[PDB]
Amino acid sequence: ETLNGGITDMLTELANFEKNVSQAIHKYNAYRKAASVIAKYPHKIKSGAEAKKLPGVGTKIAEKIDEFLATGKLRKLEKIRQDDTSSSINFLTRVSGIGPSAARKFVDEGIKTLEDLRKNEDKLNHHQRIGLKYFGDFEKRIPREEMLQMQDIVLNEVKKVDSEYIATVCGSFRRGAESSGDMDVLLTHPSFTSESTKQPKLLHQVVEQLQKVHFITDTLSKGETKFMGVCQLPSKEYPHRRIDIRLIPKDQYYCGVLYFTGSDIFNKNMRAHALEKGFTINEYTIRPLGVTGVAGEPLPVDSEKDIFDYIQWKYREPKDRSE
DNA sequence: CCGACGGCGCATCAGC
DNA sequence: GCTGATGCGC
DNA sequence: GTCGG
Ligand SMILES: Nc1ccn([C@H]2C[C@H](O)[C@@H](COP(=O)(O)OP(=O)(O)OP(=O)(O)O)O2)c(=O)n1
Ligand SMILES: *CC[C@H](OP(*)(=O)O)[C@H](O)COP(=O)(O)O
Ligand SMILES: [Ca+2]
Ligand SMILES: [Ca+2]
Ligand SMILES: [Ca+2]
Ligand SMILES: [Cl-]
Ligand SMILES: [Cl-]
Ligand code: NA
Ligand code: NA
Repeated sequence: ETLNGGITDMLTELANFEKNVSQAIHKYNAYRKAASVIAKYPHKIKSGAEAKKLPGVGTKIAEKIDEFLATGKLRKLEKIRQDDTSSSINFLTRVSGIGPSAARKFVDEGIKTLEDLRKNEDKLNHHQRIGLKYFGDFEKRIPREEMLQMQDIVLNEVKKVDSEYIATVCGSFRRGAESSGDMDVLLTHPSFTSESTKQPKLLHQVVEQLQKVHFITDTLSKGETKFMGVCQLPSKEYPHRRIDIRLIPKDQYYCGVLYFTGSDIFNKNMRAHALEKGFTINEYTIRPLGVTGVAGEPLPVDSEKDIFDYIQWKYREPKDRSE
């Protein structure tokens, strides 16, 4: 399969266990970070001591890598795999809206399967019912050809509402992925900027038009700057797809498109590197950290590249932000 | 030893 | 009613 | 779980 695939699968399994079963989010993030650095390491790891040189691999992961390399398994993961209760909780978190807390609450009350959830819809919130309704569709990848049909509809329909909107498809699509988990749309309008005195009421109008033409079929969440929902290409029916729309102040487009292009791991790595250089980056601003350790005033951003320059990173094209 | 760990929008929960 | 914490996801 | 202070 892959160089060190044994080790990174083992760390991913541990990560998922800590997140889904232990609800130990720091251990989850630790395992995820080690899995990522090892997956990038361009050599066959022969010992835990070799892995321990990598940033994010410590004593405990070195010891697991030693057990895994010597035995071809981890007894801890043997046991977790034996554990029906860990398995039920892991499975239920695959429903959109079910996290570790809901999954444990359900398994505690004997609700372990998709069938058990369908029998107990009164115990689900809206997001979970939609996640359940489209469980299969939401795990199917969107071929780039369909992403292009979807982009055509979104850009066409947004222009119908107001010719001044600019819609940009972000996420894996903007990084040039041949398939995407979902569709991420960044939206700007000239009347919505960082200096706007009142809450924008723009997103509702775009969501309404996409609902009116039956492209958007369901709503998971809706506020003034974020919509999360479900959409479907018109036709055998196409699968229902997740769609996220983010309305970002027009003058903060560079920070917005950097965030919304990802990847998630790239973003986490870039923001961590910013912190070590004395900056904090969010979807809106890059701010310097002062002596008191707190974010100062937003810095001028006149390009996507300016953000990289502040933290002294070589510019990466969207295609080079994947994992 | 210690606290930090990327940063945030929305829905729901929990408590006054 | 309200405000803030937690859950979940981007 | 790992790191930096
Ligand atoms: N934990 C996360 C998740 C996401 N994002 C940002 C970067 C992502 O690229 C973007 C959209 O999130 P998705 O989960 O849709 O990620 P992708 O579009 O990269 O992947 P996929 O093909 O799974 O949709 O949001 C982030 O900063 N942190
Ligand atoms: C992988 C080994 C673990 O590292 P972490 O601090 O999760 C622990 O050493 C296992 O110890 P336990 O929590 O006592 O099982
Ligand atoms: Ca190390
Ligand atoms: Ca889930
Ligand atoms: Ca995406
Ligand atoms: Cl933890
Ligand atoms: Cl963490
Ligand atoms: Na780590
Ligand atoms: Na998304």
